[PDB]
Amino acid sequence: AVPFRRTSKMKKRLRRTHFKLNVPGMTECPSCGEMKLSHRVCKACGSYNGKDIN
Amino acid sequence: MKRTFQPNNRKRSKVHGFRSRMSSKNGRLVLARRRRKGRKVLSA
Amino acid sequence: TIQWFPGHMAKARREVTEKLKLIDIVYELVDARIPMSSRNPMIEDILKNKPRIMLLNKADKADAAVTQQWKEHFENQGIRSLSINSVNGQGLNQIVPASKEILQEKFDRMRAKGVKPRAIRALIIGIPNVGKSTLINRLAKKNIAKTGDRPGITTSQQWVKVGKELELLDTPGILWPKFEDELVGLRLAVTGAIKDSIINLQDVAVFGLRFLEEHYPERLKERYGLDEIPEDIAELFDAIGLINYDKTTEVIIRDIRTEKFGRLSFE
Amino acid sequence: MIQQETRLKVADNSGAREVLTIKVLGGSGRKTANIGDVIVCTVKQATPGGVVKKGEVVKAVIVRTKSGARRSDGSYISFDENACVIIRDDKSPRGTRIFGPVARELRENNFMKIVSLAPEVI
Amino acid sequence: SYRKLGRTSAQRKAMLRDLTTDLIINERIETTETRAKELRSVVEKMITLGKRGDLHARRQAAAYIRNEVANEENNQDALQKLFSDIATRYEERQGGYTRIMKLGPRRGDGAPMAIIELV
RNA sequence: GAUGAUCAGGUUGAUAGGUCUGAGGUGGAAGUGUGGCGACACAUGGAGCUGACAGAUACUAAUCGAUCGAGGACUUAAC
RNA sequence: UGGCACCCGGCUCAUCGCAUCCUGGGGCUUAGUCGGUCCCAAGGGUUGGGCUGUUCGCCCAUUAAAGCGGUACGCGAGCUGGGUUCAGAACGUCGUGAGACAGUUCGGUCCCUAUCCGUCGCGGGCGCAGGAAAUUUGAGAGGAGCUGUCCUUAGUACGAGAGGACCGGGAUGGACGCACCGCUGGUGUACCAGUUGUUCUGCCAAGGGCAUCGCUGGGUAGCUAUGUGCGGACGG
RNA sequence: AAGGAACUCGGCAAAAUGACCCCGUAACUUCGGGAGAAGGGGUGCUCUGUUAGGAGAGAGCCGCAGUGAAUAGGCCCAGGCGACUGUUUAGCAAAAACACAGGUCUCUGCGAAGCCGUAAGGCGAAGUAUAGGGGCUGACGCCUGCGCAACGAUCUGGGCACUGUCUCAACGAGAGACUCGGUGAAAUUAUAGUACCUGUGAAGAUGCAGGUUACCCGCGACAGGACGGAAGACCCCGUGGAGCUUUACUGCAGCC
RNA sequence: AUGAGUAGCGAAAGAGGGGUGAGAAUCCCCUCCACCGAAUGCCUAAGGUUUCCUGAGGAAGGCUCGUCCGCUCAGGGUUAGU
RNA sequence: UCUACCCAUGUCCAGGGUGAAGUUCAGGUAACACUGAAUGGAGGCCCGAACCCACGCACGUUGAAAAGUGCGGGGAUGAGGU
Ligand SMILES: Nc1nc2c(ncn2[C@@H]2O[C@H](COP(=O)(O)OP(=O)(O)NP(=O)(O)O)[C@@H](O)[C@H]2O)c(=O)[nH]1
Repeated sequence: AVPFRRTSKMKKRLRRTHFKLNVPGMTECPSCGEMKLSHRVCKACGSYNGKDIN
Repeated sequence: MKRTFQPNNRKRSKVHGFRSRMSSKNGRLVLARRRRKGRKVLSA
Repeated sequence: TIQWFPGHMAKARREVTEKLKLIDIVYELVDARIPMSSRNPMIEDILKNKPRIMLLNKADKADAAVTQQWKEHFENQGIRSLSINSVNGQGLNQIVPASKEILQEKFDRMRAKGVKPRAIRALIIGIPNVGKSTLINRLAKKNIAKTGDRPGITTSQQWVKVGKELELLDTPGILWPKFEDELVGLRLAVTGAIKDSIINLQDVAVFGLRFLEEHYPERLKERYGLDEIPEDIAELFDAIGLINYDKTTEVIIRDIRTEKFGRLSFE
Repeated sequence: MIQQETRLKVADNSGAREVLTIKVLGGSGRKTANIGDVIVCTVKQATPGGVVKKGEVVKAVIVRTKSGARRSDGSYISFDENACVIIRDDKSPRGTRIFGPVARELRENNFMKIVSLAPEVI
Repeated sequence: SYRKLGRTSAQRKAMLRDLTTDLIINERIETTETRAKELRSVVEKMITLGKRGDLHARRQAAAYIRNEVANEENNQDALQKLFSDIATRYEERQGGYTRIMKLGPRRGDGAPMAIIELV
């Protein structure tokens, strides 16, 4: 099956309503790290709220 | 499946070569036409 | 029991009725071994106000005396009858004169009416697995019809122009829709004319054995390398050999139709 | 579970040794039968001489089946072959003897004569 | 139910046998999170086998441990290390011996990685 | 349960894994003795092994924190 | 150089009409047993095969019954040349030559990622005069609706007799539907055993890899029917 | 599980036989075959045992199962057609169509007859009527039509084995589908803010009239409509072509 | 431009540890595992004409990534009386 | 340089079956043709790999491919393939 007619700009913009991303989980810097992710390591030194690992 | 072009250097020179063209009159006419147009390569 | 009646048989009746006018003379083929049971009342009811001759094909396989007696019975009944062997022309020469004598009345009426005499139009009709195509091929000497050793070979009626003298119409065999007397059905099945994959072969073999014991005890005695006449069938079956318990029934019916025995008739 | 085109074997001295079912009686669209039911069958193997003949259409009662019957108390029964007894419309044995074991369910279906003639009833 | 890991049974068993003997030598490895969660069930069973210690148990673990050098100087393979100086470490601790430690995804395909180590 | 969704839980706790007892399944483990020339049989022993099923037990993971979310409009009748 | 009328079968899914096949209620014409005929009624139901081109078609065996029709053959971007329907071949009939008829037969290629409206499921917003957590009424809509035997009534109503109702009770089936794995079975590729060939752990004994899970005998949880439980009863 | 062709135009497809030895083999026949016809029996390991010279016989021991896995023929009846082995529409038709061995008719005395070329020059052939061109048939046994022995991916019919073809479906494995990270096209397309029912209309309405329903936006599925999309899947007509046949004409070929 | 962030990414077993690097599932090294083996082995035709070796590179080409390449720059390489 | 036919020169075909002519001994004879035994190895012979075809079904049909793949099938010392 091929499209019967082209789709206007309005319909396309209305279809793309739910096509977006999500703001991630933001937590505290572990062991003065840099703003690590929830239930994960610090970007600086792999720290768990100050519990460094790896 | 075998495609129609199976390259071979000897047959190419024997059929479309310079001396084959120069052997007969029509080949000389072909060479004259290609010279008149100015093609960089002529014969084969 | 025996019910075989496909659709081409039904269409044959309608075609014959729709092309009845052109017919001049009718040949009704009847097997010699069973002259009375081989007649078809269903097709005879349609066929009236038309002269006809009874033909007895496969006359080499039947006893001469009983066939001649049946010929007399047909003759004094009020109908002309003849005995013919299709595979080798025995009585084929004496049918054109008979047709001429029968149709001479209309022929002379037309001649005095002021037209040239024309070809005789004949229609051949009968039950399947009788020589309704071999006879045509012999008569035309051309081998133009298809023949086989099983019923139901041809499927459509066809015109055959034999010279400037005959126009023959062929026809697939026709059977009545429902049998009434089981003995007639048994005899027909024995002689062929039925597909043989619709019927019970054991009953056919039993009928053959009991008829043989009643009529030709000596031929049953000679049989094929065994000499006994007990009460049951299992005595003869296990002559030459797990062996086939009762598939030998086919053997019993295999040879008889090929006349391994001598000539016989069931009447 | 007997159905159309299922070959049973007779267990009586009538002359028929194997039958083939044609239809299962007792319903608009019934397609299966079990122990104690009645079926219509055609005889496929018989002696040339005898009471019954090949090709005859009769009716019979099932007495044995590979899958048996679930009894009330949770007990199950099962045999090793499917067998039937040819009967008349009045529910009497056409033959004279019954061979082999016979299921007890027949007794509750008022098949008293067959049960009586049976050698051993389980 | 067990995870399938998107492979045939034979290859799944091969991966499990490879990883469970790579962990015993190294004592901490880095894999994907869904592949390290399916691994914690086998290492602890092997550790219990090592803690049993009798000959019948040792020949049971010999069918699930590959032949690798492990320590170099004293020439002890994976099985000898498992039965020698690991069953002695976990002598009074009954239960879990492993720790799963999540971290971020990786550049190539965004799969979430994790580190699994002995306790 | 396609993904969202729904439901059971988040250290005053039995949500999942492991461990210890079971239930089912299979059918007499390795080792060592004895008998036989040998293939093999017997004892130690309803033995050994056991994915998804039960009951106990915080041994390992369910830390942090972040975001959202009211102060009750107007008129007329009975206070 | 006549006469005078007319202008594709099968599969999977269904839905509607009544001009009613069965079941319900009636007059009747018909002892009862029955049967025939004519009204009112569309809720549900309305079969498996053999020969066969299913035809101007035969038969077998059941059932309370095996109704007639409309929807672009109802239905090919859902499936089947299986008829129709092509280029290769035999026989045929007509023809003065270029050809005419199909009269019989054998073989013989179409595809499509769903844009919009439609149907079947599942979510995200906001609204509902304060924010929330539960429990709910019911304007409306959909589902279900079928029948057979046997015992009593008592052979009593009847019928000289032979023969025989019957809808009030009571049991028990057929088909269909909804659930579930305690029983009987099925599968059950990270469960348990037997065994062939070859290769590997230095060798014996113990084991691993590959050969459709190498092949065989069993099989827990889960999912299941052919297994089990229940339903359509009335009543206003 | 139970049944075993009940499906269907049709056993299409799938299932079933298969290896090594030892017994046993029909009708028919062109006497060569048919024929691996059809049907039965045995295979593991140990000892006896340089086993006689690698047995064979004997004794024993295990499992449900002994060519223990992979690879190895399904079989039997009856009719047409063609004798057989072979060749054909590359890319719809592998056949009963073509060829074939044999038979028969006709021309040719050698610069042969036939062909290719305007001619020179060649093939036939360096060959000579037991040898060469051109037609028609198509083995060989019985007649001036009748025989199927052997062969066949041939066309019709039947019977065994065996089974998910089905009564009636149920689980399990793998690659897609689905979610996430990377990269990222196509046919189609007048603008569209694109319901339903009875009517009307070039005659088959999301767009017209009357009425009934319907909060805004998405994801996974189905295929009734948009006379759905792409190469018309065919009835006329071209005082449109090409091809073909002459008691239609007129030219040039050859021969007399 | 729409279809749309949709179909596809062209048969197949990899796992872990080190190293380089601004950046590593894809590059290099090590250890296990796995497939072909009458070839998925080696040697030399037709054919191609710099694709061969070493050092640098991250525009474009590799159906993703790339510190890598049959890609881009520089250099170098083919010895016959048999 | 693809395909049709022809001309001159090379090259390829794992294994296993059946057993013609001829020859020798010899019942038979006076010796045959015919018995058997031994030897012998013919065939547009048989089963079947490499090789060459293309009969059935399924998939693919904006394909891996402008004629392919998978499982079965025919010929396979010759009127052969290259
Ligand atoms: N012995 C013998 N056989 C004969 C005779 N006539 C015919 N046959 C046999 O019959 C067979 C052919 O019969 P046929 O005429 O075709 O029968 P049919 O009536 O035409 N059958 P259908 O009409 O269906 O084609 C052959 O086997 C032929 O040998 C006869 O006179 N004698």
